Amino acid sequence: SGFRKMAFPSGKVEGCMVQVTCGTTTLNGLWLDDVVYCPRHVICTSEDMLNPNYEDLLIRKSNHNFLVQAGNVQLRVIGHSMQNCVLKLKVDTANPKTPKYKFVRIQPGQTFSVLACYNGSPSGVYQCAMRPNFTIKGSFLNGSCGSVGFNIDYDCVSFCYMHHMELPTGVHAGTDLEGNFYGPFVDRQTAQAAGTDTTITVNVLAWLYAAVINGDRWFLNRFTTTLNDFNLVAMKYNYEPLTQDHVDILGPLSAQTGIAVLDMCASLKELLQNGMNGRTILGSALLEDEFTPFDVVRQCSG
Amino acid sequence: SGFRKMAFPSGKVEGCMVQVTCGTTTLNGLWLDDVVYCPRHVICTSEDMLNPNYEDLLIRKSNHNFLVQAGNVQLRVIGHSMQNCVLKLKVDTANPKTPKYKFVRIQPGQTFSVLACYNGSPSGVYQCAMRPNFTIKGSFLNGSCGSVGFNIDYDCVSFCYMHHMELPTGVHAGTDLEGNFYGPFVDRQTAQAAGTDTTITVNVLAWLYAAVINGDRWFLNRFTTTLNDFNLVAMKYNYEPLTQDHVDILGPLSAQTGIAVLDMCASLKELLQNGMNGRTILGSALLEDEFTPFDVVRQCSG
Ligand SMILES: *S[C@@H]1O[C@@H](CO)[C@H](O)[C@@H](O)[C@@H]1O
Ligand SMILES: *S[C@@H]1O[C@@H](CO)[C@H](O)[C@@H](O)[C@@H]1O
Ligand SMILES: [Cl-]
Repeated sequence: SGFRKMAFPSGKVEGCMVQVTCGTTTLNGLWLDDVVYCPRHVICTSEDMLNPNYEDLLIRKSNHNFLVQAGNVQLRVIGHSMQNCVLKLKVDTANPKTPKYKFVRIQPGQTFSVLACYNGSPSGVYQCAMRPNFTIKGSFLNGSCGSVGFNIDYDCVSFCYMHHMELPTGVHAGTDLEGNFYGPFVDRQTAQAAGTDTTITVNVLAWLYAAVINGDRWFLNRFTTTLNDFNLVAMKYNYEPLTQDHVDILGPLSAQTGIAVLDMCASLKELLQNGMNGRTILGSALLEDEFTPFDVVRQCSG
Repeated sequence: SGFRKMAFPSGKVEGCMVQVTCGTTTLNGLWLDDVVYCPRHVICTSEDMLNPNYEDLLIRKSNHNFLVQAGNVQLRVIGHSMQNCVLKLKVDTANPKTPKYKFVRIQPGQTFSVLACYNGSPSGVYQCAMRPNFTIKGSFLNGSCGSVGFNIDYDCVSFCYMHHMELPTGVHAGTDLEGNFYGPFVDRQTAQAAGTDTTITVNVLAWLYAAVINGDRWFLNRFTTTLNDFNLVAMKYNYEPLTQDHVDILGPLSAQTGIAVLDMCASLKELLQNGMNGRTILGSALLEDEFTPFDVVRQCSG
């Protein structure tokens, strides 16, 4: 019993974290096989971040300018390239701790774990979610850049995120491991703003299902609703619109609990219209949206 | 910027998790040097857990009855003993992945990370706190028993918790790595109840300091208070009494923010008497008490 915001074990990723230093800037990199991946703004000074021409700034750099340190050993850069907003440093040694891995571009609403690093050294791990506006609400300080987000299915690590920037609002923006930013953001120190951050409705419903499984049932009402009717309430409260795909994904949870999906939608509707009246669900006074339906099943079964 | 409930990287502990099987029961063990540590109720059936005589049940067991499997390799038990409520299986091979480690008995109010396992396989990591009533609010399902809680300072892993039981109320109780239970609990399937669970006042104050550091300042009032006066409010709301030691520990945070401790106590007093009025602090509608003063400093500095 009990429900916590659990992150995947981070060991397989700890063994891939390195320190990349270009000039005076040191950030974290990801060493997989014979390639180190890092944010390309490692090649930028302070003046550069205003409006950097990354192509021109890379022309002034050679292999020996990129200092890659794994633990206390130094790595020999035999090649370097730029893929979108990520720099790929080819080293002469394959990482002996490379796990089975793939690069994945996740969708808004999906969850993943973050290993937050500083100078190629792990500091902590936490579970977060890609917000619908393609931002992440994490904990990143200077030097964190190059910190990676990942999932693990069996022995396969799916890297999906690399931290790049902290927006002026305090949220965070990054790329997939191919250097493509999530959202409209660019790796420049300019005026960038996220859109409306909506609540991931399907995740809230999964979390309400977890609550029922764990004993918290007070929110369960005597009513039901329709998908169109519920989506009307969702818009007024800036909730993601619920599709039939979303309903289909919660099937396994609806089966385990004996609670229809539209029945749970009617309980959530009441919670948005009336609030919690000071009560708590799973030790939280807000509706939590950073647990996917797959996360609830995986935690309740493990 | 940003504040998350961060757990220590779990890699050093992942390499120590093994699967112990005695009879039909399989739970997790901790392999350090040439000793495997596991809950002693591994030697118990279902009838036994009612009122087990662990000494008599161990007399019926020999070294070859304890099956210890690390990954896909089997370990040779050359000795076995019982220390309080933990079983120490001496194996013939030292764990090559043993980190620098020590056994620590933490105090109520302290935090630690938990690597939740099942059959010696990691499933997830999360950050929790020893409640003042010596329980922990985690996520443990059958087979989780033997899951360990730890801290990491530099390269030193301080193991402080091993999961043993889930109480009828849904909270969890366990031991230090010397087999001594936290709290009055016993490893029997009997009627055991935790006392009043109070809120860790010093941790809430640390969290309010983190909020200020991150921009959330609305709770900051124009008032102050005294230690005796505040403790009066703490008792009415089942908050831990605040000592001068607690005030001294928050010194570094009071220095960084320029907010006196008794000034922050007066803001918390208002929050307990009036509530949040629907507002949120660091994305939470409740007062969070699972961040120690040392945790806030470590996260804001890392
Ligand atoms: S990580 C991903 O899947 C694994 C199997 O789970 C394969 O071994 C890898 O080659 C692949 O990238
Ligand atoms: S883990 C603890 O401290 C370390 C140093 O940080 C020592 O090396 C260990 O022997 C000790 O148990
Ligand atoms: Cl909350």
